[PDB]
Amino acid sequence: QQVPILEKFCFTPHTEEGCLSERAALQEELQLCKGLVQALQTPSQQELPRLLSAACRLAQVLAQERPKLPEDPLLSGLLDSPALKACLDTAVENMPSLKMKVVEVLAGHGHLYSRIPGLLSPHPLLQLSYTATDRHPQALEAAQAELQQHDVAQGQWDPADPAPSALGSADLLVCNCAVAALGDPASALSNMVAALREGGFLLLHTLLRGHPLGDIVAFLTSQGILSQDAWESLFSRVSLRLVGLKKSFYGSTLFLCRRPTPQDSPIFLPVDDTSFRWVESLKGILADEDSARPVWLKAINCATSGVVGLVNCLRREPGGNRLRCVLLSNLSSTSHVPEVDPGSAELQKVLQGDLVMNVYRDGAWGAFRHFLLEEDSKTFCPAHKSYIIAGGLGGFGLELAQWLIQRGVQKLVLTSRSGIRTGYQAKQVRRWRRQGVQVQVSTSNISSLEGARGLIAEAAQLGPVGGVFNLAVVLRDGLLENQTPEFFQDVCKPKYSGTLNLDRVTREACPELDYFVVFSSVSCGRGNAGQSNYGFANSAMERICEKRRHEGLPGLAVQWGAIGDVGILVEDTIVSGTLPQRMASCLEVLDLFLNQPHMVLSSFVLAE
Ligand SMILES: NC(=O)C1=CN([C@@H]2O[C@H](COP(=O)(O)OP(=O)(O)OC[C@H]3O[C@@H](n4cnc5c(N)ncnc54)[C@H](OP(=O)(O)O)[C@@H]3O)[C@@H](O)[C@H]2O)C=CC1
Ligand SMILES: O=C(c1ccc(-c2nc3ccccc3o2)cc1)N1CCN(C(=O)C2(O)CC2)CC1
Repeated sequence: QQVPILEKFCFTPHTEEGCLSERAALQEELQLCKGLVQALQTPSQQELPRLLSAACRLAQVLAQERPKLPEDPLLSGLLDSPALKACLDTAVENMPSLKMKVVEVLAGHGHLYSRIPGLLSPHPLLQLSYTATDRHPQALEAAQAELQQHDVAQGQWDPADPAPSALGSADLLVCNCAVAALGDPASALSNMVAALREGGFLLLHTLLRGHPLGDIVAFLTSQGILSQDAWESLFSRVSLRLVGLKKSFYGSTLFLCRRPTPQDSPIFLPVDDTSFRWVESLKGILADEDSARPVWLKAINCATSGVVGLVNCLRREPGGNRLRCVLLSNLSSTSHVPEVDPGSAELQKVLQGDLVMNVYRDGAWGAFRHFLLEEDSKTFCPAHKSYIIAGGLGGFGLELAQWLIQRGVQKLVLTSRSGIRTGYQAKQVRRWRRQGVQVQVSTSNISSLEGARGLIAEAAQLGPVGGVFNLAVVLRDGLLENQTPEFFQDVCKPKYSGTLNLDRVTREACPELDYFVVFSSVSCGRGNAGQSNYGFANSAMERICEKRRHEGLPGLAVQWGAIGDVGILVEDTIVSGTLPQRMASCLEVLDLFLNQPHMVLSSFVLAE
């Protein structure tokens, strides 16, 4: 009995402020801590309140309680929040392989070993080597159980010194210096940079002077607590580029920085051409194995480009290391579209960061990130409305049909270019009809506007159209070297065209539509070698659903991992470290997912 990992997939600005606003417990604790300091000058059992309360009666006291202080909910707020995961997933996404070597500085008071390995462990392919270091062996003695549980190696490193050889060519260095003292920050950071490979990341958690929490801790302990400007000056000083910034409402901060790489001349390739002629171009560019020139796919003219899913798949193929993209994707027609031509300022910023994923949406640069879903109550359907499944005679289609009938659907149109071709398809339609369900098998093809209009018309004869579900798929798997514009056309027709055509027809003629649902893939969400065209097609549908939801229309894309029992995959097999999700699991997840306000959801099952 298997437990899927359920996530939302959300546009995430590189820069976020006001983080942890909604968290009333931190809002309350801060107000209390502000009073207790206001009292010294003139959540209450938590460490920083308890320490401030002990200071009101009266150096010795805090020295005892310093090892307990990092786990104060304000001090640890950003760490136990989606901001940490966003920063980590950004590093992983920018690795040349699925091996990340991580080194924690001053782990003793840092405690990032108790979060980072666990945040990354649910990833099926990622090979993590995490080393918790500190200046004294005594520093990490209390945590020895947690280090073993999380498979964390141990090291001795005072960041005042050069790093031990062992810890060199690190991919990511992490340091929670909320409580731990770097000493001379410029020296510390300088040594931390040298320990990184070129293009390696630094993730620093700290408190900002000029913000309530830093000023409170600053006042209490009287090098130390720096302003944002000082930190950002220090990053430039040691030649780091700030590529991500997460600020809590009380001035706790995650800085995501990157050591620059000597950049060869970039190749720009527009991937907006609806004929996919750019496929042949890209093939010739990546065919040159000699070339280490980075390849920048530009989607600037089409908000529904699937470039992101494309990139995820091509990064898994030979020469994939080289690939980056720019996507302009405003949900609002009122939003400014920035100029990103070679000379421009907006592009130079993107190039300096050199991130794989550069998505511009309604004023901010960011990327789509995955976040653990919250809830993890059975749905029911209006019995008078018609329900359309494109690809309805498929593996997942026949199960989705049954599942809709169990929830009160009496009016189904199942679309298929070739109609009933198996005895199972024949048996199921015949049984449902016997059961008094109106089941139309239609060859009307959503790939064209005509077919889509025909299909809605057919549905509308049964009852007003309540739901459309795009489960249509054509596969043309192969590495890019064996792809053609025609193969891309074939894979995109049922999904991109199909979803565009349904979008437009349901807008024009389905005012009673409750459900617009497309079945995307982990192949798009995470990437799969040999499926770049499928990556793109699924990614486009997701961009359509986001747009629809922004205008208040129904829109949900579901990124399924492998499906068991029925479907393409089936026609016990661990797949890229995942189990095919059993159909009973898929269907109870879909109940959860259908009554959810998020635009793109993900479900996959991890192999143990
Ligand atoms: N199975 C899996 O492991 C996974 C599936 N998914 C997604 O889930 C969905 C269901 O896949 P699954 O049931 O496995 O696949 P199947 O191949 O079993 O069924 C898909 C059906 O789509 C039909 N189809 C293709 N193009 C069109 C079109 N233009 N109009 C109407 N019908 C069309 C095909 O029939 P015909 O040839 O007669 O047109 C086929 O029967 C797909 O969107 C897929 O991408 C995602 C992740 C994993
Ligand atoms: O080979 C995989 C595969 C690839 C990668 C992963 C995976 N990578 C991850 C990274 C991080 C987190 C979770 C992750 O999961 C899981 C499975 N398939 C089969 C095909 N497939 C399809 O859709 C079809 O082509 C049949 C239609 C999708 C699944």
